[PDB]
Amino acid sequence: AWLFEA
Amino acid sequence: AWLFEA
Amino acid sequence: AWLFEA
Amino acid sequence: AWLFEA
Amino acid sequence: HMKEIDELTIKEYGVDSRILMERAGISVVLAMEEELGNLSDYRFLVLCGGGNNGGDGFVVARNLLGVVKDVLVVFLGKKKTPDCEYNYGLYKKFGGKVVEQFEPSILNEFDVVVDAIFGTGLRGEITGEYAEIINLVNKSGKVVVSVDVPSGIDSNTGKVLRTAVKADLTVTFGVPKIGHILFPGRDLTGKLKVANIGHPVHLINSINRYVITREMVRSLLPERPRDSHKGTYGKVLIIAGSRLYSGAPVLSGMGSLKVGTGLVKLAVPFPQNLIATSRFPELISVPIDTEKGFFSLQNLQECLELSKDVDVVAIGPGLGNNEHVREFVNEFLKTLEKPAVIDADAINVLDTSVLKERKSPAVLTPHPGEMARLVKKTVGDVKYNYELAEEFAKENDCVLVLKSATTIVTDGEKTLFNITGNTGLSKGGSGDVLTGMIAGFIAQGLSPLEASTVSVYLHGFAAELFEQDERGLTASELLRLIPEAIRRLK
Amino acid sequence: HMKEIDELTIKEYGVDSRILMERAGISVVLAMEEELGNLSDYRFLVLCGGGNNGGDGFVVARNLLGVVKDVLVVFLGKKKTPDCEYNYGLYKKFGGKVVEQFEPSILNEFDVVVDAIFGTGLRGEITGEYAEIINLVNKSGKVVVSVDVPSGIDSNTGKVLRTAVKADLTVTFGVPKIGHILFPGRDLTGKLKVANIGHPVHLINSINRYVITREMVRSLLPERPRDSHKGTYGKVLIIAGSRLYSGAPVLSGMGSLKVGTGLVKLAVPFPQNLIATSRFPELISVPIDTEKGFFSLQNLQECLELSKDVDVVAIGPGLGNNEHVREFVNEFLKTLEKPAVIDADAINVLDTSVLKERKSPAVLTPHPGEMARLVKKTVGDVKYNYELAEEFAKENDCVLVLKSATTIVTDGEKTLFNITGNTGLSKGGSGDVLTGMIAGFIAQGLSPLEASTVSVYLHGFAAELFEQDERGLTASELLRLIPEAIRRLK
Amino acid sequence: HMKEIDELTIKEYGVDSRILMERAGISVVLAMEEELGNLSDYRFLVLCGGGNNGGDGFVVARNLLGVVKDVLVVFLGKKKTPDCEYNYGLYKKFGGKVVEQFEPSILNEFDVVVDAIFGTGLRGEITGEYAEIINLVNKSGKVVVSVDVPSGIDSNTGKVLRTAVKADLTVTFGVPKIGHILFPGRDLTGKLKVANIGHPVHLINSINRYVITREMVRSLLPERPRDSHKGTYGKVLIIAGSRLYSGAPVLSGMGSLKVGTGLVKLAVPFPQNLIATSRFPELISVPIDTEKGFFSLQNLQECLELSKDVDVVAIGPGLGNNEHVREFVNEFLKTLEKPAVIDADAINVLDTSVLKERKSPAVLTPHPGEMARLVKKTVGDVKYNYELAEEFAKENDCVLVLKSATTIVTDGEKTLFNITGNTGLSKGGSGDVLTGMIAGFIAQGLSPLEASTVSVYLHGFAAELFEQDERGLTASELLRLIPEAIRRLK
Ligand SMILES: [K+]
Ligand SMILES: [K+]
Ligand SMILES: [K+]
Ligand SMILES: [Mg+2]
Ligand SMILES: [Mg+2]
Ligand SMILES: [Mg+2]
Repeated sequence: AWLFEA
Repeated sequence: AWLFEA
Repeated sequence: AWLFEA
Repeated sequence: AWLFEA
Repeated sequence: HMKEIDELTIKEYGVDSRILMERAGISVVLAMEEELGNLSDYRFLVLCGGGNNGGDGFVVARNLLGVVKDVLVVFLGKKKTPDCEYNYGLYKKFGGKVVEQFEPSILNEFDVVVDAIFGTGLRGEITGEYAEIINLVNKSGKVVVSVDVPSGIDSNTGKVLRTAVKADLTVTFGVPKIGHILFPGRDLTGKLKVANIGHPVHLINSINRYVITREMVRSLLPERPRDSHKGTYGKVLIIAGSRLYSGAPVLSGMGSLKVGTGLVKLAVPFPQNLIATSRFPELISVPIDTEKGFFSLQNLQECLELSKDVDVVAIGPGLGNNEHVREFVNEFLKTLEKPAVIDADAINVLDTSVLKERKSPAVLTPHPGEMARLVKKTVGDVKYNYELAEEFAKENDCVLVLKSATTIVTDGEKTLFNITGNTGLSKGGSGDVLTGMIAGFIAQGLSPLEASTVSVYLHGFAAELFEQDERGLTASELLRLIPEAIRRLK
Repeated sequence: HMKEIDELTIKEYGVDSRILMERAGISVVLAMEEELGNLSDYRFLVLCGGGNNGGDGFVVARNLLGVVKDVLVVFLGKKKTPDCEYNYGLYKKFGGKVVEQFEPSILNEFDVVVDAIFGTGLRGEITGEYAEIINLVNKSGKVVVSVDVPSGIDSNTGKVLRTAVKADLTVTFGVPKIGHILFPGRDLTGKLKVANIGHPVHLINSINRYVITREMVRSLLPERPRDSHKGTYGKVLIIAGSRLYSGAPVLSGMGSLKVGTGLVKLAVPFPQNLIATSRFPELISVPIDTEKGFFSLQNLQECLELSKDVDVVAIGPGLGNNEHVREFVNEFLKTLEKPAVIDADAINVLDTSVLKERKSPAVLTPHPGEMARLVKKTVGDVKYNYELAEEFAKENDCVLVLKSATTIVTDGEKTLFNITGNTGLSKGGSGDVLTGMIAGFIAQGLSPLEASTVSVYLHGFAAELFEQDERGLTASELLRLIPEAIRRLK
Repeated sequence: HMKEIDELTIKEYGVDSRILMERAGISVVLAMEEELGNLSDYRFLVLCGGGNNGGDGFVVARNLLGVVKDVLVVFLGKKKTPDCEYNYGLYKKFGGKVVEQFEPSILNEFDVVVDAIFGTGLRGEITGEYAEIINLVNKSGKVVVSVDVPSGIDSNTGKVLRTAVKADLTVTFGVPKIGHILFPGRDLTGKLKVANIGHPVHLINSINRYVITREMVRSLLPERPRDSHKGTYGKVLIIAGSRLYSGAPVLSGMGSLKVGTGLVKLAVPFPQNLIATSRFPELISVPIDTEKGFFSLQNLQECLELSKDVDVVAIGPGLGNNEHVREFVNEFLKTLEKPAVIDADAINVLDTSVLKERKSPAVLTPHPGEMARLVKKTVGDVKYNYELAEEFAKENDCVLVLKSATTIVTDGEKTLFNITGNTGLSKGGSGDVLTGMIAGFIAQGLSPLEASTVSVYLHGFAAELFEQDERGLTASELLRLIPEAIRRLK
């Protein structure tokens, strides 16, 4: 989760 | 069961 | 292990 | 593999 | 807007705009790897406009150089912004190929199209050669990855500006934009990833419009303390049904029971009240004696007495729409000093002056046809019109739940968007269930807005848990699926 | 060096140094997430020096703000380079906390230490308060992530400059550095990830020293065409053994057979030659009649005749080291016009003048004690001394394989490092197997350097495939494991 | 002894003797439940003497009352100690039945016999009616649980005092007693549980004799640092074999290699030395020229030269026992300034004066027949005689490893008992392997005592890992199993 929210 | 009832 | 060593 | 080699 | 978040991050926080642009483009590469697996066998065609969207595209292209099978940029703009220019320069210094003319057959030699033509800086209808290129890309059958927003979607409304790219994967930055959330844009976005590109967390959180998430709903669910009784979980009165529409009361009542309400009472014209308890004997279904099968002023006093012993009243599903119903509904709501959930035919006859005079709260749950009639506009003018929903909620001191594949929930200050559900909810009865759910959560102690947020989410999510094809979902099956949706939140 | 790669990438390619620094720091965050899982429950202590290593640390710290439980930077330097200063400024603008004094108890309040104190810019022994901090971190039992190289390792040699951080995870940029590859640095590095931070691929590939990889070895393995016969796969003569050392020939011979050689012949003093065929009857073990159980000049002519019908000759394992062996070995190699693999006692007696006069190729396979005696230096001066290995290889026109936990393979122009294997190879017999493997691959058509590269890798990898504790591995078991190592490459 | 530990715990620490007795008896109940599962369907016959062992039995019986199918105590003593009397009184106050005459048919009506007749307070041969009862219990086929020690075992020696109870389960208190550890007592004990009954941990740890445990051996295993070479792991010389006994050298040598030794050299009479390398070519097997196939003084000088370059020397397996071997062995050991591992025929010819004069350490590894001859006593007087082993070790400044199903390892101050292994080790060759293992661990840096402790354990444990029936285990298979024993420790 640090880079992307889905 | 000799020592503890749950 | 508190009570018995095997 | 684009970011990291292991 | 994110345009403001970008500006503050550069101008006040001091992050170089080039750094944001680099992080955006690498986010795209990583998102593509996550979706496609190893990128090294693919050939990439990157379509870059002259704006910052295109600059992000040059970063993508540059970062694929030497690592994938082939990369080509088609630069479609006229001039380049400073960051697009810096990145274009880097792409060439690294040995990248650019062409400025799009040849229709070029699509043949590539596996993935990276659409970095227009982002949130899109102004006006796309025409001319931009349109032909976008139409060619959409007919090509290639994998399409859109940078920020599919080119041609208005990122504030989700409308298609004449033509728009249809993406398999869209990678956006910071937060989802409204155009990913509302249709048609939501459809054209395909799978959406939201990348963190280095904005301060405080700015990302200063956004006033929100997608309703599983984590938000889980944190809003009421507590179920072990030492409780039915009075702990509240009481709902549902005023609903008519000789014409005898099923609506039953669907609303069970909607309140399935979300955990302690007691649910229906007031329904006799003998149609008996329908409810034949199906679900846990309901209380009070017979209301009417002259011709519809509520009228003659039933005002009995309905007010029934409302004294409850926490919330839902009104409208299946009432019918004639003058006597209109008189009853408006006089009732004017006098009722309880929260009201107002749906269906109660909306169709509502005098909005009445909402302004109520001291007690209300939630209104129209579909666009009902909203259109309520404010005297066309369906097309109100559909997905979140600013009009906000003004209405604010002017009438209510929560407005505007139903559609993406549902808008607003009290005028906070606006939430719901994206759960499927087309099995596009069927008579669905709305009647949601009305009951909302009333039920209010009865359990949630605010009108919180109740509405939790209910729209769980209603849509229950629909997705249906085990067979969605088109066969009915309201009765939806009701069955609600407690499973609740368990799956936790 | 990467210092040059960084410079070119900034000065000639035009990538802003801030962009490289941002990509470095985010690489660290992502690597930590891959190792620790979700970062949001951890508290991070980031130790930053005043150099660019520390600047990378400020990027890490800034990118954890608002997303993890706690972040604190202890800034240990005096001045800051321009990029460290820019990043320090960003970290504070984003609301980050810095302190400039390290309190021993501070370690208590954190779960992960990010070591960004010194990188490749380390000059000289670490003393004073830098040393106390590093010693405190090493005693703390916390998870340690080192930025670029663990602070205190010399990145060109792998030596500890008085004291060094022991990391669980090291994230380096572009390419592995020599100090991650050679011990002790290799040990202190822990798990190494190499991040791509945006250098042109052409520069990353202009590096002349390389880690031997599975993909490299797979591409070097000889072809096995179906229509082949034993002559297709070459012939090896192994000149080895003595009355004292009767096992070495057997281990070398089978080393050649297990890598796919068509025919292997041993020349061994009678009756010790019979040992080989009692164990492995597929070997040819020619009896050499000797006066006292050792090769001497009396056997020169027979050994040269035996060598006419082979592609490669290995010499040295178990020959013994006396004057008659020295005379034989040097006269043999001076006259032999075939590639030679020179090991063990053949190295101990070698006259290096002989290597310079040979028209044919050679590979030498010393451990450091043997290399030390060969060039007349101390073990400590030659161990992991890749520049001395390179000079030797270049001056003597040979391939040098300097054995140790990391093995160096060089012809003076290209240097490869091998990192496969374990301590089960630290036992009599291991080296004798490798000598056979190298000879065998040469016989099959690989160049001396290629043969050496493939053999050191597969020898180490076979050791790792041993199914029980590595300390019980013996050469005989290693031999059994070779064809499995080969199958696993493919 | 525990008798002293009990006394201190009562008299100095202030724990009431009744509390210790209560904890002992409940420990027994819980141990029985762990072995039998639910106790409620079983009928218990408790046989109580008049001592504290019997008092523990009354506690057991009292704690089963009302909870199992039936309980009966047969009280067999004359008088009762104060705590047995208090407990007998409690058992009756709680409604328990006691009888004072043992009827042979009484065994019929019970499923479990609790043997609390005699504990560590047993003095002298059991005769008369105590013996008949014990013999009846042993013929009965019932489940037998012994309190503290099976009645009739001497708890200091493990001898049977004329007759003894054969238990399925023995529950002892604080620490195992010597009579559970040495045979025959070890056999009669069956499954042993050691219960904590409340002694201070400091007292329990002041015991000077110890069972060798997995945790102890794991903590003693040498480290295998990654940056190592064969010299890191030491060098062993094994002086062994003869024209009569050509296999022993091979088994010892590989015993050192399988435990992780870097280099192993054998000195063996020619041509018997060639046997070793035909089987395991990783060994160095130096030919020793002898007159008639045995070591003699003529080989003294060569053996001393060979020993200069090693860390440890093992001597004895297969040397033969004649006067010239005796001369050689004693002169060698007198002159050798290295640790010595002395086995087999080197023990049979040893002059023990020589051990006293050695400045360097030694370990001796006799079976009882060899120990008997060494100190000039009968096998029966030395077998399991740990006090004699201790005196010998102390007087001769050595470590003594007295081999048997329970092996005793002592340096005179510390004594350890090994209980791993099985009867597959009762076969020629087993001992030769252990000698090599011990030498090997010494070479790797363990003290003689530590090396002996680790080796006896792993040797026995490897035997237990044999996959087929133990009687078919041979030394060659044992060697194969050693690295698996090592891996399983970790
Ligand atoms: K786009
Ligand atoms: K560092
Ligand atoms: K007993
Ligand atoms: Mg509706
Ligand atoms: Mg060697
Ligand atoms: Mg023996």
